[PDB]
Amino acid sequence: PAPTTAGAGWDAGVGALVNPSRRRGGTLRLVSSADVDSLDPARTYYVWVWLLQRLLNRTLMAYPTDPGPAGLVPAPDLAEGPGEVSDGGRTWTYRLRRGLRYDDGTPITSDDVRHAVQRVFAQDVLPGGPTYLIPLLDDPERPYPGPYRTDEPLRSVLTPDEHTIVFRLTRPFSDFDHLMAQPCAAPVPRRSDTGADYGRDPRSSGPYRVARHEPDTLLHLERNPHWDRATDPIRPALPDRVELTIGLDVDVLDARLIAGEFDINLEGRGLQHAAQRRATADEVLRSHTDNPRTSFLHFVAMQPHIPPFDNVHVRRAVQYAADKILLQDARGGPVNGGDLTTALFPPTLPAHQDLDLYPTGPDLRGDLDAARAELAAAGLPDGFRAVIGTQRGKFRLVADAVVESLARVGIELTVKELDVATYFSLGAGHPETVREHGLGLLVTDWGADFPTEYGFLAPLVDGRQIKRNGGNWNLPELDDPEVNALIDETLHTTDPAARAELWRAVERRVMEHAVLLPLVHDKTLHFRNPWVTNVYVHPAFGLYDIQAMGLAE
Repeated sequence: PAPTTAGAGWDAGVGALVNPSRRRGGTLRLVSSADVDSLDPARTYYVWVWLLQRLLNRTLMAYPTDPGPAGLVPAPDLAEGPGEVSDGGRTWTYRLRRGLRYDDGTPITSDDVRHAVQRVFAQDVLPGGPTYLIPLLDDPERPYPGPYRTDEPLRSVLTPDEHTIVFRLTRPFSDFDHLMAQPCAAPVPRRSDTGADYGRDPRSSGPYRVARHEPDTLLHLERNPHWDRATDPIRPALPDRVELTIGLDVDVLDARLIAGEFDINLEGRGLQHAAQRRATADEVLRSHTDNPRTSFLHFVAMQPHIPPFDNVHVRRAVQYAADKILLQDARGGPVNGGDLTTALFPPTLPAHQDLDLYPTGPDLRGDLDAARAELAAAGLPDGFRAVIGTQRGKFRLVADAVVESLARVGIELTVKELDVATYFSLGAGHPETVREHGLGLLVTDWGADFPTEYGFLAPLVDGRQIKRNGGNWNLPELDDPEVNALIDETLHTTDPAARAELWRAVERRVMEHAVLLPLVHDKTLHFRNPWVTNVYVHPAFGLYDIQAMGLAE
């Protein structure tokens, strides 16, 4: 077992590969506290299921098997090369590898990739996954109702032959290769598409296929006999079998993982408190632990639609009066509370910059003089009363720290807790709920659906991205024409350097608005058993790249 033999070392799997091997064979024993949300590649919105999909389904482009920065750049998978860009970022062409096959022996064609993309449009039948493709491909003058309501193909997607696909976008989109790397764009052959029931028997284009799924119990994967190693530049497919055990209590999971009963935690939410203190204190256990950034941001949003947060000076007062140390401690500090940040972008993104418009004093505990001056500017020199929205648990601890911070300048907050399960769909993520409860501040965390500045920041601040019916991530409902225009400019800017500078201007303007108070960039503790080969934190996921792993002889 792990506690008896020292491993590769603390953080050895962060930016580097642990225990490299090409040895095939064995059963990779994975564990999760939760069942998959879906086995339909189009209907999953769990990061760890996207990660699992790297074993089950290939895509035109895929994140490469690389612990370094190149891991963030989609690489050719089913396509022979990266997306060919024409029409100023509006037209994307891919050329498919020939003779590739699904697990049933049938051919993979460009029609199947179009079909997969078309499926996303059938939100009445296949809800649950990302929908970035819809506005990029839909004609507002001639809406596409999905592939079940019409057999006429999407007019923005051409398949001139069985090995060519052309996407004609409604607007320039610099990040299209990223969209083609998502499981909702993995080919689905229409012949096998059972619609709402697809997850019960999905086709596989990857090295593994579903052998058995028992809800809340297990998921077993076996080799796909028709997957061709010589045609796949991404996947080493080392284990003969992958067995996921599902439904364990989180502390039960950690204990059994550390004991060696499971190889790796697939769900990847990190070690819980008890195992955190155990692993970080023991020299042998430390050697089996990685402490990566997850690329998630923990922040507080302020809503101009809820007075007095319409006033920029109220919002700046809150930023200045934030006790960043106390807030980090609420998040797991002093030693496990992520990485303090005064801006939004994670350091993985090119546009990451030094930006601290509202410094909190020499000890980072708040500039109360500056906060009081801002309150005076708002016509509220003695403070005011407001409500902060949050979840039960860790979010509540953060909310309490906001209450404590702001009370120092006469901002008297009470806390409104919202249901955990629907927090993003019907809680903080629903504009009507925010108004109903008068939630001037909201505690949340956020991770991009793809590792780019657009993926990270646009859902948070782009006026066109306000979701009025729920699932909203632009909590302040910022709709600044200048921010929107800058975002549009990045999307057609070919030069990565010029694009980064534009994104820096976006972030600066957002911070000028003071609608988002950055707290920390989240970190996590992953435990790796020493007999697992090729363990590394994938930079696009903040989780180990399960598909790369094998077992030692």
